[PDB]
Amino acid sequence: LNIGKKLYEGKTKEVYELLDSPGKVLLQSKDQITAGNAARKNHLEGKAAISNKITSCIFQLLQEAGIKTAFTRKCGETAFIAPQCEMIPIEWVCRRIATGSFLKRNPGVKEGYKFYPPKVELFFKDDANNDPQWSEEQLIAAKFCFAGLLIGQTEVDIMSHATQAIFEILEKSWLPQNCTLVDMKIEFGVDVTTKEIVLADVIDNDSWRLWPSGDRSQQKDKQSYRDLKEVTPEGLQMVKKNFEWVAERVELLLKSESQCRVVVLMGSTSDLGHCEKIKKACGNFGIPCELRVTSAHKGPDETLRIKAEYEGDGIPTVFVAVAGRSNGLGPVMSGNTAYPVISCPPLTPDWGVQDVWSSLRLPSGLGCSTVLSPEGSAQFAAQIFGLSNHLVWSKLRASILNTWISLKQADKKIRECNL
Amino acid sequence: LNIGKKLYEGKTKEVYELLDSPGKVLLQSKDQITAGNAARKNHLEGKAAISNKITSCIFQLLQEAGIKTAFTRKCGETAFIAPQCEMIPIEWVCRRIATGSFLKRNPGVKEGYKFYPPKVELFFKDDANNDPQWSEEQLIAAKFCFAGLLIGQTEVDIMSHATQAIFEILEKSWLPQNCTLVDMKIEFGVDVTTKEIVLADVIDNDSWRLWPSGDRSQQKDKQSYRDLKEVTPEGLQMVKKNFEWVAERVELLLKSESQCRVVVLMGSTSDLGHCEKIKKACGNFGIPCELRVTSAHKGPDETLRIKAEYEGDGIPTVFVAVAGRSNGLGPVMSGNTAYPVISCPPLTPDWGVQDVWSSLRLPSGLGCSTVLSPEGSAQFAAQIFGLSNHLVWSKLRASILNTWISLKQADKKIRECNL
Ligand SMILES: Nc1c(C(=O)N[C@@H](CC(=O)O)C(=O)O)ncn1[C@@H]1O[C@H](COP(=O)(O)O)[C@@H](O)[C@H]1O
Ligand SMILES: Nc1c(C(=O)N[C@@H](CC(=O)O)C(=O)O)ncn1[C@@H]1O[C@H](COP(=O)(O)O)[C@@H](O)[C@H]1O
Ligand SMILES: Nc1c(C(=O)O)ncn1[C@@H]1O[C@H](COP(=O)(O)O)[C@@H](O)[C@H]1O
Ligand SMILES: Nc1c(C(=O)O)ncn1[C@@H]1O[C@H](COP(=O)(O)O)[C@@H](O)[C@H]1O
Repeated sequence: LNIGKKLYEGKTKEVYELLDSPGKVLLQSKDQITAGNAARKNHLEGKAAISNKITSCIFQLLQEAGIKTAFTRKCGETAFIAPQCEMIPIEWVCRRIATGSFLKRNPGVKEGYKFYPPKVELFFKDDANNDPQWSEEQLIAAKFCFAGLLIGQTEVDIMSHATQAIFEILEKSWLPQNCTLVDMKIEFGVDVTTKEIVLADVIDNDSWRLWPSGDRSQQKDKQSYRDLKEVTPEGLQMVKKNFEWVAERVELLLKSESQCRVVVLMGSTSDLGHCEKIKKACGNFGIPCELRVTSAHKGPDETLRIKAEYEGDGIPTVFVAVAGRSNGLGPVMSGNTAYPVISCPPLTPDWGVQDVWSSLRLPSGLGCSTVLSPEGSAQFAAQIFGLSNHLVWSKLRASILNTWISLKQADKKIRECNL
Repeated sequence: LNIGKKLYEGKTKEVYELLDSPGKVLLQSKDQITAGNAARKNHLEGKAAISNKITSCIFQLLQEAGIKTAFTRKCGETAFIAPQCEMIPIEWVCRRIATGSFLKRNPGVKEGYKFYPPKVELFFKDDANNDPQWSEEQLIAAKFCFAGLLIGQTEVDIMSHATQAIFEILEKSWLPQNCTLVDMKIEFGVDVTTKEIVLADVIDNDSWRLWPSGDRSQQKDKQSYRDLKEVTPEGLQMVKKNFEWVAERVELLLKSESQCRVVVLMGSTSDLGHCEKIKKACGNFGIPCELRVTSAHKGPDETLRIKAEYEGDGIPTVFVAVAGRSNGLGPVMSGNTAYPVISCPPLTPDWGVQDVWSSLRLPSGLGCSTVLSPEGSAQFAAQIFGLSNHLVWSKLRASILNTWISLKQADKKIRECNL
């Protein structure tokens, strides 16, 4: 592990070059806590390890969801390796609940006002003037350029949208711990190699407000330190316990709270290719997916026996019925299970206009849905599992963001042919 | 004209009761100009008449577009009659071009930054503290109640949307005079009788920034007075000329700059009812609409002769072809005029699925469009005329607003069944 020159030095972390690794850096956390732009600063033993653990869990969580993030791997108790970025000097805040500086800048608004959707604000990084709020108009007018990327309307719109998606994913991920994510701050950078804007710096207990059971008086974040009238060593021990409480629970955000399974039932092996597309698409959402062959018309006894094997082992299941021509498979399955059934018929333009009505017009007492896209049927099945599984939900949420970013990037490209 | 007690008294106008007229008031303008919350104040002869003329033209313009507005009629040189309202103490600003206080509150943004869509801001009315900017969150938290209407999320969303629509309509209306509407301020009230939020107070030369040829140095609005280092009587005469310049041109916003006509051609008198719906709908947009009877199949010589009568008199024309069954009327018309042709076939569920393809799949060199809704065909024809006629455009723009407000009101009603 061949460390090079000190590239940047902050109040709680240092970034070093790696002579062994082109375009990667090491972020070393420090045993230091700070607040405000006066002399609130303190040595706190174990803080480097707590900070590094939290940002390492959180970045792994966001990266595995599909959020583009400056994170390679954890690297000992107190550092992590990241792709080298040029930092954008903006603090991006997202709020679910109005507290803190939102109340100061908006007198009359009360503690607890809820933002639907979550509110995004920008602060320019400058300690000298205590990080003043900026409009999007101010950020665009600054004509910032980092690793050769000019930060214009498109880039500002992307960091704004991503800030909201990242908040939403962290908010959903803390929920199973009975913790309310109130707000957070993040920073983005331009990856010097890819030129992509990515989540960067760190996310740790300085980055957010976390209320157990949504109770402010139980705050576990750095606000406990900000709020001390006087820093005593008894005060610093409470703040340390709060950091430890977060650190003891953060790894559980990477844990699945619910098992998920899709079972694709096909009436014929000639539909196998259509079924492989559903299975592959389920893999993108981290949902195990099984293929089976059964015909409602030639083997209805066996259809019900197979159904029962999946009903009976306790694993929450979505069935996808793939039957061409007169689809009896979705209907018979739909009528005989309390679990959801999705018909995804392998329609073609020859007879598809005729065949689809066998999936759509069903007798009463049948919940059976229809999704024509095979990738769509997996996505629908993911949306069902996302109601009870934060990891699936997070991949769906990040996927909304990434698709939207792709449109922005494609419109930016085509906009050039208009000059 | 039986005047009653003085109800409110401001710096430039007074509101009186009308003993003869329940729920109506008289707004009397004054020969007074003011700026800021120090001693910039001056008698200016003819200002009452200039102010009253401008707000009377502008309110007539907005009201005839379909913007809900506290305006009954002009009432002498220096007053106008209005429905009685309880004023909402918010200054609603809309901007196309960043200047003025937008530059002070956003250092770094340059004179001339364009807002797409136009930017809406709120300022709380309070002279003591110089009208501080409010967030929507602050306005909602104030829980203001006027004529019994609680001002919540829905009401704030309506005033915000209406502010933008009113700006857009004034902006479009000034364009034919080569004047750039840069920004404006308006106020809304709750009509004490209807309980509807309506545009109120006044719109005059104090209300906006108007740049001839988009040149700031040619400003014709009250900014000319705000900007004087020292008020001299030579300075006040320039400001008076600027007010007179606006007053001499404002009546021209009520003038049509282009003639518009729809001609509905029907193959049979059995389709007349369908044609009456198009004609009535054209009336809603102030577009004259003629009905004619001609068959492409039984009288194609006559179809072309009628076409030529409308092509030949100089009046810009949209043709609507109404032919049931195999529509030959739209095609033959489309092929023989440079003017737009819209097929609006009187489809019914009996044979409509079969009949529509005769309007849709045309030989090359035919521009002919299809609009199934008869009210839709008039609206499409209005959208075409709105490219060259600000009065039509303004009715279409106000109609977007009003329809959106109707949805907000219907969602507010149905939301009650969920409690
Ligand atoms: N990370 C930071 C910072 C921050 O960088 N603070 C330093 C001060 C400084 O470095 O200048 C400190 O006092 O901790 N301030 C707020 N937040 C977070 O951002 C969201 C907004 O908080 P608000 O704007 O309401 O203070 C909440 O989640 C804070 O934890
Ligand atoms: N009507 C007013 C007022 C206004 O009420 N002003 C008074 C002062 C006062 O009464 O407190 C005056 O100085 O004229 N200030 C701005 N505007 C208009 O609102 C938009 C925003 O202007 P900005 O906020 O940039 O000054 C532009 O069109 C101004 O003409
Ligand atoms: N096509 C089927 C099947 C089946 O295929 O099992 N069972 C009932 N149906 C038909 O659906 C309509 C609605 O019937 P219900 O909603 O009362 O079951 C009827 O015409 C029935 O014969
Ligand atoms: N249906 C009509 C008429 C007409 O009705 O006058 N004129 C040409 N067509 C047909 O449209 C197709 C496209 O032809 P063009 O686009 O080259 O006119 C052809 O098959 C033609 O016979």
